[PDB]
Amino acid sequence: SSINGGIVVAMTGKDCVAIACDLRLGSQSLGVSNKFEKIFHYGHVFLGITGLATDVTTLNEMFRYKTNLYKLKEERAIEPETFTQLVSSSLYERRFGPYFVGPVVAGINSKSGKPFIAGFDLIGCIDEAKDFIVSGTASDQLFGMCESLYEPNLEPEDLFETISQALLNAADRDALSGWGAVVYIIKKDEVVKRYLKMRQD
Amino acid sequence: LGQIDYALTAVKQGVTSLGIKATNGVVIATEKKSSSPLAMSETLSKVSLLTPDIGAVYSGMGPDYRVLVDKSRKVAHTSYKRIYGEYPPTKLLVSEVAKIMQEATQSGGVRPFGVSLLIAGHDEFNGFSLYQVDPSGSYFPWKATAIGKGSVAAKTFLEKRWNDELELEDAIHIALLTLKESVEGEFNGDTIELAIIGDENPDLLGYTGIPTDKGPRFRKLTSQEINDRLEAL
Amino acid sequence: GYDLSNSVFSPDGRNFQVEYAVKAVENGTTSIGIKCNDGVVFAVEKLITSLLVPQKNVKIQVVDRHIGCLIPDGRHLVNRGREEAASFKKLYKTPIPIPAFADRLGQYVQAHTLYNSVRPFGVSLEPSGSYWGYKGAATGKGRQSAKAELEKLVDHHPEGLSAREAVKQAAKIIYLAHEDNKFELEISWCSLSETNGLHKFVKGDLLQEAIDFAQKE
Amino acid sequence: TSIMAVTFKDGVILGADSRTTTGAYIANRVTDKLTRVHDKIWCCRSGSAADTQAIADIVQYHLELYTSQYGTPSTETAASVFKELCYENKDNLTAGIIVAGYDDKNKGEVYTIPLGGSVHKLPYAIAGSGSTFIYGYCDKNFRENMSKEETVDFIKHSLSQAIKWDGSSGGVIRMVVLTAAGVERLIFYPDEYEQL
Amino acid sequence: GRLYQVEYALESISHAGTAIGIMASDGIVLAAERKVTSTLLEQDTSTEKLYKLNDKIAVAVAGLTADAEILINTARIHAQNYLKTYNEDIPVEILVRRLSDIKQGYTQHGGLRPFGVSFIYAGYDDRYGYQLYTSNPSGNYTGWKAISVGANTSAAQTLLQMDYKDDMKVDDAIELALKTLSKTTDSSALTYDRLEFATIRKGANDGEVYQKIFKPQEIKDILVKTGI
Amino acid sequence: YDRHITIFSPEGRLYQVEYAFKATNQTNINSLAVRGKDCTVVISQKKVPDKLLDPTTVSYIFCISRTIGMVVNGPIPDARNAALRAKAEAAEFRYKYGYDMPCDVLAKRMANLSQIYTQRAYMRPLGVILTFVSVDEELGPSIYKTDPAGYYVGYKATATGPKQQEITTNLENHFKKSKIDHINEESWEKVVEFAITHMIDALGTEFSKNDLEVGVATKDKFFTLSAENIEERLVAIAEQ
Amino acid sequence: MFRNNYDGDTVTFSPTGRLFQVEYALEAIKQGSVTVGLRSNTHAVLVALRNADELSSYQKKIIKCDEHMGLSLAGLAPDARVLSNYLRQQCNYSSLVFNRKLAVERAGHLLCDKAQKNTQSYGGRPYGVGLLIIGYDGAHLLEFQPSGNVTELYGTAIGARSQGAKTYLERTLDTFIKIDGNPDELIKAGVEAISQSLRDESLTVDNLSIAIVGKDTPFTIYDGEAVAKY
Amino acid sequence: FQVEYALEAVKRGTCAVGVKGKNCVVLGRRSTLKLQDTRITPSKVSKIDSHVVLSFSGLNADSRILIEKARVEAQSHRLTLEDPVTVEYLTRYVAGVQQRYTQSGGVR
Amino acid sequence: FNPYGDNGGTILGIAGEDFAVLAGDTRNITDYSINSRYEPKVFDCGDNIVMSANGFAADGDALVKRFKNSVKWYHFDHNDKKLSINSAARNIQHLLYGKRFFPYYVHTII
Repeated sequence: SSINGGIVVAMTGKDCVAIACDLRLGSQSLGVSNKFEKIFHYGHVFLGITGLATDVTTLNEMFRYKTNLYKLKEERAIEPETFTQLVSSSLYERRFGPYFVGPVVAGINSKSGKPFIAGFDLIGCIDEAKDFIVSGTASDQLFGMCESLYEPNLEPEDLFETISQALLNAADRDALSGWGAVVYIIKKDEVVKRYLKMRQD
Repeated sequence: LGQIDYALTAVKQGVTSLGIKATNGVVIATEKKSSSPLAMSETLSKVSLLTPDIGAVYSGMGPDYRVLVDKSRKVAHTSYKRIYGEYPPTKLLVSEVAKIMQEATQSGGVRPFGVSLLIAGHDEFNGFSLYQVDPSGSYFPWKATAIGKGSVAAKTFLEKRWNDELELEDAIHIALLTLKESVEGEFNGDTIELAIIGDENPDLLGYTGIPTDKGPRFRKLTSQEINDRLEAL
Repeated sequence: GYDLSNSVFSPDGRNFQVEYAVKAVENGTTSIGIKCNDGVVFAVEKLITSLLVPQKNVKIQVVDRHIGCLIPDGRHLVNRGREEAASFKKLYKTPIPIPAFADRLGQYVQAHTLYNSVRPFGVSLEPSGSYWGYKGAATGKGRQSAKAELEKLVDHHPEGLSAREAVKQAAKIIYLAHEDNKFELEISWCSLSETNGLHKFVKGDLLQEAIDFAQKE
Repeated sequence: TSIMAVTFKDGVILGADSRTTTGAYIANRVTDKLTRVHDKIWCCRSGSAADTQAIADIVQYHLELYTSQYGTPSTETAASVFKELCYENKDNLTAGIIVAGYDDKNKGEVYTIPLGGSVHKLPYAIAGSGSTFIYGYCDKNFRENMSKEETVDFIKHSLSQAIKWDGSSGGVIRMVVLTAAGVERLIFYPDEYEQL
Repeated sequence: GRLYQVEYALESISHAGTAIGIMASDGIVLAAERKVTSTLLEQDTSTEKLYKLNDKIAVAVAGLTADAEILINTARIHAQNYLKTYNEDIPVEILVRRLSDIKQGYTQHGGLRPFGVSFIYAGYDDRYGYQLYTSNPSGNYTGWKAISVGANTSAAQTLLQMDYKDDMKVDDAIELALKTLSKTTDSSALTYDRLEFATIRKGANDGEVYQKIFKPQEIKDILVKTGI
Repeated sequence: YDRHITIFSPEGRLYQVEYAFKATNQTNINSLAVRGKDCTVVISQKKVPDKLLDPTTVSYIFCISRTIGMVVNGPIPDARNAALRAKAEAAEFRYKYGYDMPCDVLAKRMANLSQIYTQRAYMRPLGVILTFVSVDEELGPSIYKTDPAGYYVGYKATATGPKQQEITTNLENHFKKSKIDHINEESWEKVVEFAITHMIDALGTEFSKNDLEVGVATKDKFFTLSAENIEERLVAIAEQ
Repeated sequence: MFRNNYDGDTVTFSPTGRLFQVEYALEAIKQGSVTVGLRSNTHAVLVALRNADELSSYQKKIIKCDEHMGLSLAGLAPDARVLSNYLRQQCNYSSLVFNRKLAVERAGHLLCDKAQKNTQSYGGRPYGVGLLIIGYDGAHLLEFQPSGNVTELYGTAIGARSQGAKTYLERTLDTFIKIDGNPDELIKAGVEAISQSLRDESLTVDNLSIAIVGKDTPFTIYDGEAVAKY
Repeated sequence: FQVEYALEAVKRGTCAVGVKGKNCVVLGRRSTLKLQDTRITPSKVSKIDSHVVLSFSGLNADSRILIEKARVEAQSHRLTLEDPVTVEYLTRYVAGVQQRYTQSGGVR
Repeated sequence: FNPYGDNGGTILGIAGEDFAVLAGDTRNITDYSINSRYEPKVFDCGDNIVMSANGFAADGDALVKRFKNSVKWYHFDHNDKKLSINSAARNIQHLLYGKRFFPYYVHTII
């Protein structure tokens, strides 16, 4: 882990969520790709994975497999909480052989309508927070920026600015991140994806 | 004719049992048979809880049902729970039970189970549901149904009685009338076993402090409640 | 139809395969066991066919230095009992008690009556796996005369019998049982006094004395 | 830990301290190191707590099965079971056990299973980290036949010295007496044995 | 060298419900008839005879339900395995051949009853476009333009042969399927509660929404518009 | 095939378990189990016609655990097999769950084993009844009976054997008269006397100290009475 | 006519307690040729007498199991091969683990134990060969039947009109029992015994095989120009 | 019988002809129905690999298994010996597979 | 725990025209102590074949016993074929390579 770089941050607003990530992929100091997206979505739930890129791709494929089978069997899209439990169980199934990843789940429950964000450790310990979740090689800078900037009950327009500023300023202080950023603003029925202009790229 | 037809005959020779689904719940009812006053009826249960929201009743060979209840309880945790952190919906649990019965039918050197199951349950995004599982391994949803010995007359009465606006109390009343019309011996609260899948009961959870955690929807009526209901017939 | 395979219950609730095994047991030679004061004596008849060495055809066997016992079925049972006794000794560091050994043998024999894929034993511990404690035990072709003699001995000795006289009584009973047919006698001993509680074969002068006493009777 | 078991005229007496330490910190000060594996067969455990507890539970299960099948096991049988468990898994266990019991053999019986799984039968045995300081004393104040009160006093003096000179031993002194009358449990507090 | 078990399975299928699949120049239409009625049996058993294997392939069933469920679960697992392995949707022919091989294996080894189920596959891929297949217990799969399985196979085949064109539209195929079913059922008239419908069509925008399974209200509206 | 193996007959029957019910009566021994307010009594016939037998080794009563006892009707090999299995299960339960196995749980385990025997073709049923008795920590005096068909249930009182019908009828009449579910006798000796008197009245015969076998379950443990205790109980009965 | 309902498998008892398959396996020995076994106090010999046609060789009847023990067979050849291989393995184990030559009585016990397993298994078949085992020095002689029985005899004969040899041995027991120190005379006595079992058939250097083992004499097989009565 | 009935089932299959010449080999369909799509049709002549081709006669479903096994064996031989399979080796492998399937009961 | 040891000794095999010679020490030692002053190292396995394994005494004894057992079973299975010296060498090579990853710690001269 910590050889490819990458940072993801999720925040909860008023009837909406935001999830942003960097785009750098590299082999230690050398930069390889500036288009390596680390955010995926199944149904209406979004997942960001930091750490080893191979494990990120493997987990994305496995979770797409499981979510498609779930939709076929239950005739219903999976909710963020059930997906969080599934991810935690899958991560714990690899005890002593863990995937070197940091996962973060975001989304709005279709039925209840409230936002939901959560994070996972190496072996699938669920960390549910009502304000923000951070992951990556710049987690300390992300924690500082989120603690300084975040406010409860933010409109999507203000939430986008807050999360973008936090991500950009955290990435500018990390050597293994900052080759482009992408932000998802997720509402009850509409999702907006935006690319950010930043230095070093 | 094969082993499945013989198991169906054995089911037809068993005690009746019923099942009625209303708009806001499901009612299961059956009669306990023990032609021995020395034996204690309370030690034997014919309605078994599978999950806090799913219960089952049977007609046929008792020991087979006793083994199948334990198998279903184990499979409700091994397969769905401990993965998604919640109890399975009624359809998936019924499918797993039908898979168990199908494997019993198809396995060599093993005879099929001689029971038919009526499974009642509730789940989110699907409401209340009632299903019947045959010894072969095929399950069918029902609005109101009966099995066992006097199943033909019970089915006729249910067809003449069931409608779309039926409520839980009306379903209980109809089930009690159907049981009374075909009771083999003695019709009182100690010989009737009735359960309902309905509203969540916070007083049966056992603890307080978690607002999201709700009580079970399965509720087994006591002898006193059954006697009070019979006093209203 | 019910008697053509093992582990099949007849309409009255019987396993005719075990009954046929008992019939096979009833065709065997006589074996006698006498429970004296602090000891047991075993006696065996051995038919002579011809060119046969008169001394080495031993039918008596010992388990764990302190237990005495279709010949190949009996050999198989004795081997399994020896394995069980060795397992008990290794687990608990003490010689296996006689009731424990009998219970393990009974369980092993009853195992061979549960499946139609195996044949019940045809030895004597009955072929059904049943067993009990006895003051005197008789099996074989001439078992009824031996049972009558043992009942006579029990009536005549309400306070117990000595091992030394029990050997001679066993020899006499064996000769009386063989009297029906028209042979060698093997005797084995296990007593707390003359053997210190270890199973032994009684031969030499005492064997000759027992043979002479039986012949004079 | 300081553990001992001594045979006297009416049976056997087991004594132990009540201190369990994680490094230099006392995790438990009311530990009960006297474990019952049969109605009149008890064991004293030293070493790893998990290993000793697991071995005691397995021995208790085996002895219960033996009682169900055969009757009343002897103390030598329990010692043999302990020896088998310790010797088969010597590479993954750290347990020193003293097995003391009263039966028809009379005068009590004591067996020792030290590290490695060996078996030694002794009139009296001491074990634990605190026993090293009370060896010579116990060799100068032991007699083959003693009464109950004298044996209790001997145990109290030995364990008092062991607690005094060993920092890994402390707390209250717990004693178990196994006689034909049954099982007796005795507690001696620091205000009592710190003087005599 | 006839196979008696396969013949028995085919005879059993001949007594099952009738399914019709019609392929047009811009879509595929699947229809099925519900036969079981008890005045108390629930009709919300998800979809009784029409099933989705993925976002691109659908199947119509004629025969025993348990074998159908087993085969459909296996097909779904195979499709997801292909998607995970190659990051692309599985071609229809590959999945059809996989299921046909499973059936053939079940018709060769002793101790296994052949699957008494007939499948009608309707799929779409970028190699051949729209594809329609039929698979039987014998293990053979055949492509078709308009096919029917179940009870009145011969009459439905004749009716389709009379009134099929190579350039029909999706609505034309829907009307043809409805009229063919209405003229072959032994229940006088065709009703919405006894019918299951599905369409696989691609619009002007390359979205490929191949999951349109008709609701009972939609089936009733289509029947009213057609005039059945 | 349907007559020799455990499969359904065209009438939906099981003509290998009913034969086991027939085999349960190979012996001619009648057993009676009653329960007091703080005890449970089991009495069984003991027949030793042979003079070469050792009467001490003839018994149909087993001590499964400290508090649970069992009485078996049927052949002794199956009885001892079931007793060994029950003892092993009780020991395993104690090792696993850390507390003593209840009587009803053991009966349910044995009934499930019997059901497994009935459902698998290569295994034959055991022709035994396996009446378990105990004084439960939560329930109290409890009697639970099984059968080769896998069916088990608890009883206030029960009787087994070829002549069980008369004993059952007398018990039913007595419990109808008393209108209570047990026998009102604080001491278990009185309960044993009542059971012996009931068996004498039902069978219409007298017993000596060598014609009966008694087992008593209390809160402390379950134990089998010796011949001298049976003789003293018979003397106490004869005194009134 | 007279159909037997209890001779199908080896796991069914006759109503009188018989095992017909075991008896048939015993009768299978009569198919094989004649083998004769003697025993003195210092030596033991075996004499064995088939040829498919004039252009074929002769079947081997004597098999060496170790340097001090051997056997002869009558009946099914593959069963004899399996039993001889098992006995060789047992002797090898005894010589390797304990450096101890296996006793003949223990070998007979092992053969009986192995043969017993085929009479109770179902789906198999009992052995169809009878064996004559001879050992070192005192000298020993065993007769093994497929039923699982050993005898420890002075002498015997098995297979294909062997009753004449057996009667001759019963007559001349006291004569041949004490020919200690002269193996050749014991061999000649065995030759006369096997000649007593021949219906006018002659003995040549192609049909006769001999085996000898005694004190200071390892197990030795004579065939060909070595059985010319030299 | 089992082999004879298999041969009878073979006799009901579509005709197939194979001819060899000086430097070439020539390998030689029923009447399709009016509603049958022939755009996607499994050709009766399946190439096992770039130099060996196969043509079946009999049951098509059972021939698919043989074709798949032959292709897998050819690829395995190519990966194991670096040399593409010969004609006789592949024919012997197919014959061995069929002979193995004839035994062990062999209903078909 | 070290499963290997050294016991000293030396052996010498010389092949002539119609004869062979295998000579060896008789001293068995451990470190600086003499275990035995007379322990033969050269044996006679039969068929005019002599083999000596020098080094670890336990491995040498095991190899000698295994080779003699192989020779006796070869005589059993091939009608006393009188195993040749080159065949014996090949068989010993197979025996030694059988324990490729737990090798005999000996030097063999035949």
